[PDB]
Amino acid sequence: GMNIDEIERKIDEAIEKEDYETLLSLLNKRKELMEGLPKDKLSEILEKDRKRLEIIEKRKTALFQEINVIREARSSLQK
Amino acid sequence: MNIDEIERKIDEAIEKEDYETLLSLLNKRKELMEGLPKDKLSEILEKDRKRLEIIEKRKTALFQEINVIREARSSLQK
Repeated sequence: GMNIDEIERKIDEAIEKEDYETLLSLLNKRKELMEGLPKDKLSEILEKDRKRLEIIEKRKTALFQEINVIREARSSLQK
Repeated sequence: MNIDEIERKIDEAIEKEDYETLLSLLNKRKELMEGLPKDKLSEILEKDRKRLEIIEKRKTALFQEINVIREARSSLQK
């Protein structure tokens, strides 16, 4: 099966691609490995996950922004 | 810009998913609507119904992308 280093690499690749469905699948496979890691490896992954969360939150807020521009455009197109 | 150029650019902005330009264009178009012939106005209104269907589908896709992100966020917060 896929090792922790490969999974982590692919997780970052998926985030860069903005492929959130594949990100989910990867996190679900990673879930199995988290308890067996050495303490320092787990710590580093958890810190990186914090940075990964920021990246996807940035995108989330940007998607809401785009939806609000669409709502404004609708005001002229509707009726 | 004349009406036919504004209309063309509206459809180009929708295809490019450039909603700020779309909004900009629609604001520019408002000035011209009152002076149009009846048939031209009828054509534009029917086109707007179809344009709105396109952006509404886009809005649905954005909310679905937001939902995927929420799942990923939950998974990263475990």
